[PDB]
Amino acid sequence: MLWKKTFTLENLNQLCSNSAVSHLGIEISAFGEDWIEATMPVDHRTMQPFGVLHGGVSVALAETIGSLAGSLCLEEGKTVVGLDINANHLRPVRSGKVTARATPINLGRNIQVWQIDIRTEENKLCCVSRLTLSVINLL
Amino acid sequence: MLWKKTFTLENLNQLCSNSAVSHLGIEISAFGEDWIEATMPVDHRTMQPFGVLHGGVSVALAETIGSLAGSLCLEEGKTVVGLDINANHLRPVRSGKVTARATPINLGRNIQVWQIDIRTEENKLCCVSRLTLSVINLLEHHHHHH
Amino acid sequence: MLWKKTFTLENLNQLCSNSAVSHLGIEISAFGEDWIEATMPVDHRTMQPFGVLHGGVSVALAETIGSLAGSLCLEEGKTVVGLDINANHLRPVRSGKVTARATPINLGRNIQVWQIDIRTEENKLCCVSRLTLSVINLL
Amino acid sequence: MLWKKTFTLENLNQLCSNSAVSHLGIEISAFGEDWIEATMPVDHRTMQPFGVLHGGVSVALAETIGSLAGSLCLEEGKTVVGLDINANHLRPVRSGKVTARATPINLGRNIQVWQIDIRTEENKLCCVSRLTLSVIN
Repeated sequence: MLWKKTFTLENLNQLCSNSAVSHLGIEISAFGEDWIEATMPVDHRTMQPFGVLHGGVSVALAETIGSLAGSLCLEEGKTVVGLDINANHLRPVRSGKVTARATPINLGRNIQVWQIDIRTEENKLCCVSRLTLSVINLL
Repeated sequence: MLWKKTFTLENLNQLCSNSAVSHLGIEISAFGEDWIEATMPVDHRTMQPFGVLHGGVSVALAETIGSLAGSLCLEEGKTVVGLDINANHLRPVRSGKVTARATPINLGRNIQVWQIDIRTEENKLCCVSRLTLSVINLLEHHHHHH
Repeated sequence: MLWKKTFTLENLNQLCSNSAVSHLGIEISAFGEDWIEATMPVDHRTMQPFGVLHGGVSVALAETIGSLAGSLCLEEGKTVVGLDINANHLRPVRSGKVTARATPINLGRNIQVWQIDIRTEENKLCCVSRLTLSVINLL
Repeated sequence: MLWKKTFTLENLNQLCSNSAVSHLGIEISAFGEDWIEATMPVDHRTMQPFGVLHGGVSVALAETIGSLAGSLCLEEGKTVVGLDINANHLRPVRSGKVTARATPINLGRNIQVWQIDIRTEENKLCCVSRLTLSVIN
């Protein structure tokens, strides 16, 4: 597969425990040959005071799954550091959970670029984001 | 002065209770004639699994203060909706709380562009972000959405 | 289809004459039901001093085709205004022409979001861009 | 002072000659201890078909001056490569020339982040951009 490291969803969620990731109710939910997803509930933990998904939190989810995906595409001795991220919020979301799928745009020796698209339970696109990661050698 | 809506930090923080804002420990902390700030602690609620501030959460803070700021620059009957945001993470933060200050770049009739810079308690720049907002006429929006 | 305005590639290139578009040798080259492309040569008009395609000019191409695509998706009497754009440069390009394809992410009543991917003659992705547009009534 | 390399404006314009930069009429126009500027005309070479400055071309100018500034902040033997760039177009510009000023946000050993604000001849902000660069040998 695209991944260079071995892993399990159980282990990834264990790794993300007791942090902002688990605090937001984010869960690494599934993965394929060249994509990985995380879900996040749409509730008082992730909504703006007026009842809709908080766009800033949608970006937090995007950076989470994209950075995780990036790290899984590196051998031991190397990791990724988030350089920058951007996102367009396309529509309001007020219930259920959203699903963010991270897919690679380009994985180079020094820089990785990831695409993260977030959809509602109705499979409607609510946010599109791009993440730029720096590949560092733990030397 | 920039503001077109009256407000108090007490009421704003009350309004933000039971939301993603309060959940992250974010507090609207100060304001001036043309800027407003929000603080956020660096702890289990906002850190990555390895002890440093989560970059995504930093953007969550930036969108929070930038959007609030924009809504306060409009008269009753109008509000804002976040269109897009971008940010560069400049350095890791491992303790204390960070302060995000939102300042206007351009406040147009249909679009607002805001600058949000986040600094550590050491006054060091850890994140820079730009937020684009759509100005919505509530009356018009209702008539076309209901 | 996706388009709401009637058009021919000939007329679109005519529309772009004597502007930054023709000055950069950009040509509106092809279109499908939900995508439109423009090509641009990699030469002294578009290269960096060191012999590779100028990244800033790639963005110019992206904004050009994305903005054109957006206006063609609106009824007559309406057009678009570019609000913001971002892009990641993935690899250097030294020769040939690049092709930028614009496809919609979300087309709303007041805002449009477009995806623009630029490829080399070898069909390798050299730039990915996202453009946000404001829809305006010329009246 | 930010600059690690020695140069004159004439050198910089010579460096950018016979490229997209000179093709767009861009001229490195002035510099200070921690900032550098480039101007660009608003004419048929840089306008959209409807008479206003082409937003994409504004980004071209932004990347040009920001990338140049970044390389000048490095020791001899080192340069930069543009990783990504973003920009918000704030208002239409229909005449004269615009001036883009690049100022640093953060200069690291491997990555540099630059702010580039573009103003009209009336000193009105028409575009704001941020550029991310990678430092290479």
